[PDB]
Order: sequence, then C-alpha cells, then structure tokens
Amino acid sequence: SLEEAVTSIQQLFQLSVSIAFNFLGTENMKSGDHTAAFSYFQKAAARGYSKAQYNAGLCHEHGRGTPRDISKAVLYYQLAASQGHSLAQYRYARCLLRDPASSWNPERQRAVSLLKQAADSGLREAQAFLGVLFTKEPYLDEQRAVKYLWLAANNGDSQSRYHLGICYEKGLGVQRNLGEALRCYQQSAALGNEAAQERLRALFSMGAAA
Amino acid sequence: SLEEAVTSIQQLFQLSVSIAFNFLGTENMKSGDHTAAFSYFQKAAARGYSKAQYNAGLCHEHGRGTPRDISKAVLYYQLAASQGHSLAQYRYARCLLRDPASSWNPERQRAVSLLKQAADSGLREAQAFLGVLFTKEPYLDEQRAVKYLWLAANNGDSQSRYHLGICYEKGLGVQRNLGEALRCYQQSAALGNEAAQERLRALFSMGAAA
Amino acid sequence: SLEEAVTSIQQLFQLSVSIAFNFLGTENMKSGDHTAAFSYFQKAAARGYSKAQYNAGLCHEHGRGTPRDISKAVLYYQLAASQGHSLAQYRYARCLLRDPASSWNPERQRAVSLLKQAADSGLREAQAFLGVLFTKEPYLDEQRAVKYLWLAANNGDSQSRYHLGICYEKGLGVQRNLGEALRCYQQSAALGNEAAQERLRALFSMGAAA
Amino acid sequence: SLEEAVTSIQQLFQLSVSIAFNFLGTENMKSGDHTAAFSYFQKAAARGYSKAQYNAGLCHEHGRGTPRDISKAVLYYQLAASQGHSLAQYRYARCLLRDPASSWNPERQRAVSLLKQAADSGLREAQAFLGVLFTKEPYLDEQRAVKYLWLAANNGDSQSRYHLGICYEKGLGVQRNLGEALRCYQQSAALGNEAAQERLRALFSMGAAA
Amino acid sequence: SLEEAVTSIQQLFQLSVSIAFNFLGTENMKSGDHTAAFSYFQKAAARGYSKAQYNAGLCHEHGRGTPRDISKAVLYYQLAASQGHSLAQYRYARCLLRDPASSWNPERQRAVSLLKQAADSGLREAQAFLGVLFTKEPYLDEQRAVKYLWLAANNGDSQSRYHLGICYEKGLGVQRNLGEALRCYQQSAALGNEAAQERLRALFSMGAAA
Amino acid sequence: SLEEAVTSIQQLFQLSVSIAFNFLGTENMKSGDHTAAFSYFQKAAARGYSKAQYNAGLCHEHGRGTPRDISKAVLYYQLAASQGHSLAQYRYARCLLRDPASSWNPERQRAVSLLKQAADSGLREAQAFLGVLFTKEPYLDEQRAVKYLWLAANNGDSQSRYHLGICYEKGLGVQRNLGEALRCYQQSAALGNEAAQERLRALFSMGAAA
Amino acid sequence: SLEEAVTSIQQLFQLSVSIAFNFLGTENMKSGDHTAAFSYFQKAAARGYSKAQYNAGLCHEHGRGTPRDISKAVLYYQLAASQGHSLAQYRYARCLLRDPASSWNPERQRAVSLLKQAADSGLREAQAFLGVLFTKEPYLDEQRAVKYLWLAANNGDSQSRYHLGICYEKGLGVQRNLGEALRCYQQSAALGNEAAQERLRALFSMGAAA
Amino acid sequence: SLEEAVTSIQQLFQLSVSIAFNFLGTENMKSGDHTAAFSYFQKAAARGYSKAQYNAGLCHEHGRGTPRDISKAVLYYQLAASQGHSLAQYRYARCLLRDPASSWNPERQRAVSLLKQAADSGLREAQAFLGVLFTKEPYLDEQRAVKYLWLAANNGDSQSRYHLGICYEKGLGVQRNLGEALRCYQQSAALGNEAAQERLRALFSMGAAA
Repeated sequence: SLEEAVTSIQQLFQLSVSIAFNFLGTENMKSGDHTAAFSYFQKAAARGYSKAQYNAGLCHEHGRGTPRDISKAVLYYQLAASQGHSLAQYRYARCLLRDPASSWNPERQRAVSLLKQAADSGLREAQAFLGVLFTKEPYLDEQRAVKYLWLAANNGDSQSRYHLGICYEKGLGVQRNLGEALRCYQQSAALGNEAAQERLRALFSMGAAA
Repeated sequence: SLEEAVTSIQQLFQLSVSIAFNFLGTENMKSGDHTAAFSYFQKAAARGYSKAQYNAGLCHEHGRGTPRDISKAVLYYQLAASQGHSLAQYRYARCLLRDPASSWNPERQRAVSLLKQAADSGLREAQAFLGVLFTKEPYLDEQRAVKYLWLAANNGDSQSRYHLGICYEKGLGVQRNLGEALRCYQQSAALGNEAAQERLRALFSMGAAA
Repeated sequence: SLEEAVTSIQQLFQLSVSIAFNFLGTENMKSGDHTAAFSYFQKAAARGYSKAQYNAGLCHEHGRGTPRDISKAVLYYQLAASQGHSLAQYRYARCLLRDPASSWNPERQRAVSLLKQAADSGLREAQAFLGVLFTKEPYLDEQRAVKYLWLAANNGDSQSRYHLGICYEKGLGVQRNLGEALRCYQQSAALGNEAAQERLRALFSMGAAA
Repeated sequence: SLEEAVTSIQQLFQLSVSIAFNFLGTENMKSGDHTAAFSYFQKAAARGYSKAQYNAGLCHEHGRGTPRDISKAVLYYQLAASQGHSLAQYRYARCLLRDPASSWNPERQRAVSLLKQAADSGLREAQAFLGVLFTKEPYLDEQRAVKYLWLAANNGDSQSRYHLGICYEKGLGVQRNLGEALRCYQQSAALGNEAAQERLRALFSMGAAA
Repeated sequence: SLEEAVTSIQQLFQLSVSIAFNFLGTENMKSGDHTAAFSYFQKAAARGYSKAQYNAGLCHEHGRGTPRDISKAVLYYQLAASQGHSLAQYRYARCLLRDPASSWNPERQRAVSLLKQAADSGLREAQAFLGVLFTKEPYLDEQRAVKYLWLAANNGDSQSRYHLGICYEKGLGVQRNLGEALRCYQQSAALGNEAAQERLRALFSMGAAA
Repeated sequence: SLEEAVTSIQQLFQLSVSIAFNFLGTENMKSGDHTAAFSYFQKAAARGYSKAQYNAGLCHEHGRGTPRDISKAVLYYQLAASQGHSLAQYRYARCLLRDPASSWNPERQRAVSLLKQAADSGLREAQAFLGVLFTKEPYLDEQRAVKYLWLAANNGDSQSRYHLGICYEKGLGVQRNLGEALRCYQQSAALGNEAAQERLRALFSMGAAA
Repeated sequence: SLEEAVTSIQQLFQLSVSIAFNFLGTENMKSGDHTAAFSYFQKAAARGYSKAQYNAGLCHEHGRGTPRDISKAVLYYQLAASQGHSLAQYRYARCLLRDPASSWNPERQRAVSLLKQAADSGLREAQAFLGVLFTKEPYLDEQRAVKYLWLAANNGDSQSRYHLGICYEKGLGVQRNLGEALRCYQQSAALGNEAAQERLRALFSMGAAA
Repeated sequence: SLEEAVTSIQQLFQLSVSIAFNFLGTENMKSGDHTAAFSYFQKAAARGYSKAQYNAGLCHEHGRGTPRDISKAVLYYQLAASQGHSLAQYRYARCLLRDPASSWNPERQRAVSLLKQAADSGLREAQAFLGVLFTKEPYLDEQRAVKYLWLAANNGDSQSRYHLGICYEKGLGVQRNLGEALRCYQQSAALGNEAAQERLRALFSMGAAA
C-alpha cells in the first residue's frame, strides 16, 4: 500500500509547492517587489495552477513589471479559464472581445459562451459587460441583454443601471417607458455616475430652459 | 298703502320687461335671428340689467351681427361687471388686459383685482388666465400663480395643468422637480393637449433617436 | 314706440305658446297619455322649438305610440341639432351612424363633427360612442379615441372603461400594458359589467387554472 | 500523560490524512484528472469523512469517470447525510424522492424529514424542491409548501417564484389573487424564466390575439 | 283652430291648478301649518299628480298631523311610483319590503324591480337599502349586493361602507381581505358611524390588548 | 267649492306677494339701491317668509344701509331658522356663539343643536365652525370635532384643513402623527393660507437655524 | 535573541495544542463520538481557550453525554464570555436570565450588559431575546426594546416580528397602529409562525364567525 | 535550482515568522496579556508586514499598554496604509485629519485621497466619515458628500442617516425636501440614534404642540 501512498505524497508536494510559490508571489506583489513577483507567478503557472495563471495574466497584461503584452497574457487567461476560474475567464473574454471584429470566428463564440457561464456565477462586472455586449452589433439579443443589465444593476453598479435607463428610454427590449427612465437617471446621478447620468440629466433639465 | 304698492308694481314692471327683453333676445340668438337679437339685447341693456349688459358686450366684441367693436363692448362689460356678474367681469378683465401695455395706471390694477374676485367665485377660465397672468411682467407673484393654476387644473383643464408642469420643471414658485413634471406632461398628452404634448414629448424623445 | 312693443309681444306670445305646447306634451307623456303627446309635440315642433323637435324625434324613433320611423325621426333630429341641443345631435349621430354602409357621403363627416362638438360639452354617452366609433374602420384615430374613452370612463361608465381596458391590453393607441388592463377588467366587473368583464375574467380563469 | 498524547496524535493523523486525500481528490477533479479523483475520493470516504462521502456520492451519481450508479451513490449520500452535511443530504433526498412511489415506506419519512432540516439551514435548492414536492400527491401540505416556496424565491430563483405565481393564480393554500400573480409572471419572465413565464405570457397574448 | 286650443287650455288649467295645490301644500308644511297641508296634498293627489301623491304618502306614513296609516300611504306611493318618481318609488319599495315575508308574492317582484330601477337612477338611500336587502334571505345575490353597496358607499354613506367592510371580512361575494376591511372600519369610525364602527374597533382592541 | 277656492286663492296671493317683495328686495340690493332694498326686505319678512327673514337679518347684521343692530338681526335669524333655512341658522350660530359667555343657558344648547342640524344638510362653513367650536372650552368633544373638520376640509377649505393638521400634530382626538401632519400643512399652505405658510416656515424651516 | 525565540515557540506550542484539541473535539462531536469529545473539550478549556470554553459550556448545559449541569455550564460560559466570544456570552446571559429573580443582584447587571454588547455585534438570537426581556418587569425600557426587536426581525425571525406586531397593537413604546400590526401578523403567519400568528388570525376569524 | 529554491524558502520563512508573530500578538491581545502583545506586534511590524503595522498603530493610538502616542501611531499607520490595508488607511486618514487646519499641506491631500479610495472599497465607517468631511470647510463638495452619506446610511448607520436628513432639510447638495426629511429623522430615531434624532423630534414636538 506504500506505492499509492508515495504517489499521493509526491502529488501533494507538487500541489503544495505550487500553492507556496503563488502565495509568495502575491505577498511580494502586495509588499512592493514586482520582478520577483513576476518570476514567482511565472514559475507557479508553469506547473498548472489556476490562481497562479490568473495572476500571471493579470500582471502580464497590466504590465506591472514587464512590457505590455497581450498574446501570452491571453494564453495564460485561456489556460486558467479552462480550469474554472471566474475572474480568469472574465478577463479572457473581455480582452478577446475588445475588438469590433465579426463573430464568424469560433473563438469569439467560445469566449462569449464562457463569459456567459461566468456571469451565471454572480460576478458583477462579467454580467454587466455581457449586457452591454448583447446590446450592440452583431450580438443583438435584447431580452438577455436587458435581464443581465438589470441583474448587474441590482448589485449597485451605476453605469449598468444608467444603461438600463437608456434601454428603457430608447425602447429596445423593454416597452418604452419614460418616468422610470427619468427616476433611474436621477438615482444613477445620485449614486455618482458623473459623466453619462449628469450629462443626460443636464440635457433634460436644460432643453426646456434654453 | 297705495303709494308703496304702485311704486312696487311699477318697479316690478320695469324688472319684468327687462327680463322678457333679455329672454327674447337670447331666444332669438339661439334660434338663428341675429339683428333682432342685437336690438333686443341693446334695448334691454339700456335700461339697467346685468345679463343684458353681458350679452350686449359679448355681441359687440364677437360682432356676430355688428361690425367689430371693443370700445362699446368693454363699456358694456364694465356696466355688467359693476353689478356682480362673474363671467361678465372675467370677460371685462380678459378683453381689457389683452393688450401688452404697461400697468402703471390704477385702472388695470382694478381690472386684475376684479378678475381675482371673479376667479374666487369658482369660474374655470378666470383662474387659468390669472395663473398665466401672474407669471409675466410686471405681475410677478409666483406663489399665487401656482396656487390658482393648480386649483384650475384640478377642474380638468389641459393647458392649465401643462402650465403647472412647465412651472415644475422650470422651478419658479415651486421647487424644481422633474418626475412630477414628466408625469404631468404625460397626463396632459392623455387628455389631448396638442400644443403641449406634441412638442414636449417630441423634444424628450428626440434624444432617443440617434 | 308701439311698433317695437307689438312685435315684442307677438314674438313673446309665439315663444310662450311653443313652451306651453312642449310642457303639456311632456306632462302627458309622463302621466301616461301618448297619442296626445305625439299631437302636442308635433304641433310644437312644427313652429321652430329645439326641445320640441328633440321630443318629436324621440317619439318617432322609439315609436312609443306610433309605428317605428327613421326618416321623420332623423329629419327632426337634424332640425333640433342645428339649434344647439346636445341630446338632439347625440341621437342624430347615433341614428345616422348605426348603418354599416360606406361613409362616402359628406353627411357622415358632418354627423361625426357634430357628435364631436356635442361630446366636447360633457355628455356621457356621446363620448363613449365616439370612442367606440374612432376605433373601427374607416374612422381610425387612436389617440382621440383613447382620450375621449378615458374621460368618459372617468364618469363611471362600465362599458367605456372595459373598452379602455381592452385598448390597453391590445396595445392600440397606448403602450401594451397588461397589469393595468387586468386591474381595469377587475374593477369593471366590480361595477357590474355583466357580460364583458365577467367573460374575460372567466376566460383568464378557466384557461389559466389548468 | 503520554497515553492521551499518543491517542490524540494518532486520531489527528487519521483525520489529517482524510483531509489531505479529500483535498487532493478535489484538486485533481478541478484540474482535469478524473479516475485518480475517483480513487482518492473512494479511499477518503472509506474511512469516515463527511465531505469525502458527499463527493463520492456525487461522482457515483453523475458518473464523470465511472459507470452510472444510484445504489452506491445513495448509500454514500446516506452515510454523508448522517454526519450533518447540508448539500449531501439535499442530494440524498432529491435522489430518493425522484421516484413516483408512495410514502408508505418510512425511508421516505426520514428522507423528507432530512430534506426539511436541510432546507432549515438556508440552501436555495432544497427549499424550492420541497415547495414543489409538498404540492403534489401524497405530500399535500399547502401552507408550509407556499411559505418555503416564498422564502426560497426571495433568494432570486426564477422557477420558485413562478411556482409561487401559479400558486397565487390557482389559489391553493393562498387566497386567490390575480394581479399580483400577473406581476410575478412578468417579473419572472424578465429575470429570465425563458420557458414557463414566457409561455404563459404568450398564452395570455394569443388568448386575445386569436 | 278652436277645439284643439280649448282642449289644450283646459288641460293646462288642470295641470296649473294641480301645481298650485301642491305648492300651497308644501308652503304650508314648511311654514308650520299641517292640517291645511294634508287637505291641499290630498286634493292635489286626487287629480293625478306625481309629487303630490308622493307628499300625500309621506304625510300619511309619518302622520305629521294625522293618525298613522300605512294602507293609504302605500296606495299613494304606488300611484306616485307608477308615474316615474324616483324618491316616491324608493319609499314605496322600502315600505312594502319591510316585512320578512318571502318573494313568492309577485307584489314583491314589482317592488324589487322598481327599487332596482330607482337605485339605477342615482339615489343614495335606495342603493344602500338594496345592497342590504340582496344580502339577506331569500334575496341572496352576493355580487349585485356587493356592487350596489360599493356604489352607494362611494357617495360617502358611512353605514353602507361599514356594511361593505363587514361583507369583505366575512368573505361573501368578495374574497376575504383583511387590511382593507381594517381601515374601512377605521374610516367608518372616522366618518362618524359611531355605533357599528365603534363596536368593531372596541372589539378588535379588547380582544387584542386582553 | 267656492269657499275652499277663495281660501286657496287668497293664500296664493299672500305667498306670491311675499315672493314679489323678496325678489324686488334682492334685485335692488344687487343693482345698488340699498334703502329701498331694506324697506322691501322688512315688509316681506314681517309677513312670514323664510328667505326674506334671512335677508333682513343679513342686512341688519352687516348694516349695509342701516346702523348696525344685532338684537333685531338675531331675532330675524331665529324666525328664519325656525322655518328650515340652512344659511339662516348658520348665521344665527355666527351671531350668537361669538360671545365669550358661559354655555349654562339652554339657548346655547338650542343654538348648537340647530347648528348640528344645519351642518347635516351639507353647508361648508357651518361644519368648519363647529369643528373649531367643539375643540374649545367647554364644548370639548374631540371625535365629532375631528370628523366634521375632516368632512368640511374634504370640500377644499384651507383653514379647516390646516386645523386638521394642527389637530394631527398636537395629538388631540387623533393619534399624534407627524408625517401626515407635515403633508397637511404643506398642501394647506399651497392653497394660499397665510397661517399655514407662516407656521410651516417658522416651525419646520426657521427652527433649523434658530 | 534565542530567549525571545524560545518563549515565542513555547507559547505558540501551547496555543497550537489548544487549537488541535478543540478541533479534535469538535470533529469527534460531529462524527458521532461523544465522551471523547467531552474529554477533549474539557482538557482544551482547562488551559484557557475561548471557543473550547464555549463548547465545554454547551456540552455541560445540553448534557449530550454528561449529566445535566448548569453550575459548571455557566462557569465555563462566564470564562468564555470574559475573553470576547459573542455566541458564548449570549448563551451565558440567556442561561442566567432564565430565572424570574429580581435584578437587585449586580451579576444580573453584568449579564444584561454583556448581552447588550453581544447583540451589538449582530447575532440574531441575542437581539430578539433582549427585545423580549426589556418588555417584562423589571427591565422596562420600551424604546430600546422596540428598536432591537425591529432590527432583529429585519433579519427574518418570525417570533421577533410577531412581537413587534404585538407591540404595535398594544401601543407600548410605539404609537398604537392597527393596520400595520395586522399586516405584520399576516406576513408572520405566512413566513411560518405556526403557533402565535395563526392563533391570532383564528381569533380574529372566530371573533366575527361566532 | 538551488539558488532560487533557497531564496524562496528564506523569503517564505521570513513571511511565516511575521505571520506567527502577528498571530501570537493577537492571541495575547484577545486573551488579556497586553505588554507581550505590544512587544510581539512591534517586532512583527519592524520587519514589514501590513496588518501587523496596523495593529502596532492601533495599540500606540489607543495606548492599551503604552502611554498615549500619536507620532509613532501615525507613522505605523502610514506604513500599513501604503501596503493596501483598507481599515488601517481609514485609521491613518482619520487620525491625521482630526486637526481643524487647512488643506494646503500636501499630506492632507494624500490622506483625503487615500480615504476616498478606502471608502470606494466598501468600508462602512470610511464613507460616513467622508460624507461628514466634505460638508465642512474647506472640503466643500456637496455631491460626493451626499452620495457617500446615502451609501453609508444604506448600510444601517444611524448617524449617517441623520446627516442625510439634515442635508435634505437644510437644502444643500439636494433639493430642500421636508417630508422625506422628517421620515428620515423618525426612522433614524427608531434605529436608536438617541441624542441627535431625539433632539430634533423634541424640537419639532415642543415648538409645534406646545
């Protein structure tokens, strides 16, 4: 019975050293050391760990100690997302979908599906971005966009709720109502959505005053 | 007892002939004969009757059977208003004050005071007219304007309550509120105020169109 | 001064005998005598009296003691409506618009215009009639129909308010609101709309509880 | 002295090796290796651990690397539930109650009791499932079913609140209300109940459309 | 010509003497003389007049100067009701239906029908009495009773709306709702329905703070 | 039949001459002649007419053409109120209850009873006056005062509704509620009440910085 | 140098053996072994650990494997509460306040103070218990009792909100409101207050049923 | 591989001994030993650890075992804040900015910026304190103050709710609403904001009802 024991202990040692390298790295990043943080996260992600791959991608696309790169960054994000990390797949989808390119390529469908199943978890940013993405060409699906924008806005995001308000006012996906749109704009401006909410409130409060 | 009896009976004869002539006149006007109605109303008003003076002024200012005249119309309206006919004094004030002339003369102040007294009697039009009046130079009194505009709007006038809404959104006399103004615009659209809705709803919907 | 006096007294005699004929006819109708009511109303309406012509038309189109007739009834209703009687012109439009024939004749436009400027006075039935009429071909004007149906239903008519409810539910002229339509149906059935509100409640109950 | 120390250290060693094997197994399952995860979970559950027994039951009922089995799955689920694991006992009850068999067998009595005391903890799924279960024969207990459906739907489940709405509409256990039921259907369709709420909305649409 | 004119003038004289006799009767009743009121009203009702018959019935059933008599009052109310007097027919129905007898006698059929078509006119008391009567054996029609109780209570009658509240809380005709019944009792106490509303509030306080 | 006929015709002559005297009095008062109006009103009121006695009391207590007198005024008001005139008895209460004397004299009880049966008719001012009166010593009856203040304020009187607000905030007769009291103050001051505005702005607006 | 190191390592060893014994003990209790759990918890609490002392108190007051004792239970609870354990101090206060003895003994003063500062943390049970406690003699402090009952019931406790409802009806510490109290009773019965809310609903049912 | 391994293991040892020293420090603080807690926290913070520095600052500024000092306290707070400790950076900002001096010194700008980015994290006290901060000279920026007071009051802080109410009633930053301000006062007094809310309720009670 010692063979399974030794296999178990060596696999546990592998996993534990991965954990320790990741924890070290994040402690260095929080403390202030960065190049050592990059080295630690790279050598931790080289051996198949989820959070390590996420942080490697995060530091390698923010470039907090390495020139700004996206290719290897999104490769790390893919490798982390395949293992079931919510933030990793959110970042992967947001980085791959930043272009206005068409959705004919299958990797776009894969990215939007993984972002969808990420937003199913409950992360605030993923579902808000999904609601934004499904509202614009060529991902037009008004009902799902509305429902996820509303669900994200219920968590307290000002911009998502302003987008819900413009969705009501423009009358796409939801019946064209104006009073709820006005109160939504007012509360979004109250919650400190400076640019868009302030601009729309000022326009509506000046069109009849100028 | 014969002297008081004969005085009473002759005064009754005067009042009865006044009533009969006014009646006849209004029956002729309703039936379709007009010049006879004019003559009847003039000879009824020449002998001191309130409603007869109102009808004479009305038929002189609309001119529905006599060339348009404002001088005699306004004089007859003055005679009718001095005796306590609410609609007559409303018409007097509206016809005399329709000019954009200054209110330095006290006679205009007398006209606006009698308009106030007429509106205090419950007439729908006088209240709305003074609500419009007090918002324009030099009759600036915002609180009274708002209160009587609201009182007239409670009777169901679309224009008066649209002016209440414009007052809310512009924030004069009342704290500057937008949601109540929007619902007021919407309900004024519901009652069919063409000039109000067909401009305000279009201006608040032009923002939706891109 | 005798010529104007004699003309005035003979006009007064004419109008007063018309009044007497009308009053005696309506008293006979209320008491129970009917053929005398026809005779009196006809001889009163033959000499140019508004309410007398209304009653003549009413007794000719209900036929409460004379065979049912339309041509004489509609002619009397036209003659009475020309003189400014709200009920007269309401009944004229009711009896003229009841046919399913084409509206190429301008008399139909005249009838709808007089119905409109009748219902603008405040009569309950004319408003509901025009609200129904403008909803059907070829008088399609959704906004006016909705507004007058609403201000008619505000007076407490169950059928007009049920028609407002179906207007909301079907989403013609107003945005397709559904909860308001359900509440309107329910409180129409509360006021005793025996047929319509009850049958929609039953249809949405039996076909909803399965 | 030393005897209690050695007993404590050996018991701690047994517990720690159980913990390590469970952690290993779940790390392998998350990473992607499966058969090793099955072996690890099996040998961890063979020595009396709660979460390990739950994971063994889960991997035997989904069969993500082992032929589908319910017998061993439910045995492991029972062994995990007896030790106080909320999600495991929820799974046990939902697996044992999937059959349409009667509740004469007292194993069903313990199953429903353990599901009840699991839902008392606050898990979303168990409460909704029991709310569904108590509605159908022979578990009829309307008040408790409605209360647990309501408090489960308060957590944001679309199907639970849709079933609350159908409970309102059919009026079983709750006073028959219809407007709030319609609002509940509408919001559940808004929250993304793609099948059921949308189907009832369409039914209430085509009910009057055709 | 002569014959129709003389018939018209003699019928007018009959009507005018009836009017005068009724006017003297009501003037005497208001002034304070009562036996002359009985004489005038009796001789006025003896010649076929509506409100004269109503007043004769009123003075016979109150006996404001004549021994209490119901048979003559009931006959006079019948004569007044047959001629189309809303208040008189309401009085007839309420006087005839005071007995707890069944509705097998068709006299009760006419009584209830005329009370129905009187309450349809807009009188306050008739509606409330019908709402009460349809609630009690053998006139049980819950929906009609509820709808007239509500319509009468809308006019501001305190006792009718207290009956509406008792009907709602007892759950006949309308489903059992409690909060609305609670502030229905509260407003009925506020509007001065001292007896019933005070009793219900006192009971609801004694059984609560016991 | 000559005796009853002559009695009827002479009584009709008495009533008709009273009506004529009152009509000439009111026509002269409206026209502008005052002493003749006084003479006619006294000679009409001396011979048993209700409205004439009201007008005589009114012209004696305002003194619009005769030196101020209260004795004759209140005597005429008593005679007019004994016959069932709402305004007459309300003015009797006006002129009698103004004294700060005690209510030991039963004539005060008669005055308040006639005021009660006046307010039961539906006049606006009498109810507001009794609502003020029952609040102050020794007429303390809080419930009735509140109920009739509320019912009168429902008619739109600003002072009565401000008194309703003071009653709410002070917590006499009603539960001491502040939010409804603040609102009530707000719309009372909105309708142009000097006292309500001067109380609100000095209590809940000045106390902030004073 | 080495001296501080050896002191630190020996103190860490004491703390770690305490932690391990506590963890062991709770693992044995959850697994099913009890007397070993008692021994482990006893020897862990004998050396000054907070959670171990709480568990010792719990196992001495429930007696799930040791004869029931309150003396040692409350002594352990005090020793755990002095170190800052919220649930332990809640248990101490609830065990010491179960007697109906007076608060003359200052041990009750510390007990109530520690319960207060425990409830200040946010535990549901302690706040509800103090809300119950301050209502009854001699701990009468109505405002604080109501506020803590309200904020505890906001967490979803049925009995706490039922006691809030009673507080509303009896009107102690809060302005006596009845409609909101009825709604609170109804919702608490809906949330599953099987005994008390249902009993009051039945009482308010049979109060009018019989 | 020896050099990277030895560097990793030595860095891990340094971090682990820092963790252990902090753990024994907090264990001593909770147990009751204080001077040892001070020594351990100081030697842990001397080697660069975040929450150890926070605890050192806390023990120097409360002085729970050392004479009161702010200098070393704020230096340790700066060291902890620079490393990303939300609560520590709150404490640093609040301790540095307690002085009433101006914001000319850049250290105040740094403190307010770090407090801003602390409040943006989600800490309850930071947002409330910053809402208070921006209200007073020279940090006047009303919108941010209003939004942070609103968000903090949404978390249940009574004083923040009172300051929101004072902001509404005083009409700075938000429109001068008074009704919802009174409701805010009342329901903040319900939560137990004894001093200020009780003071305002007493001022609005004595000045109004006395």
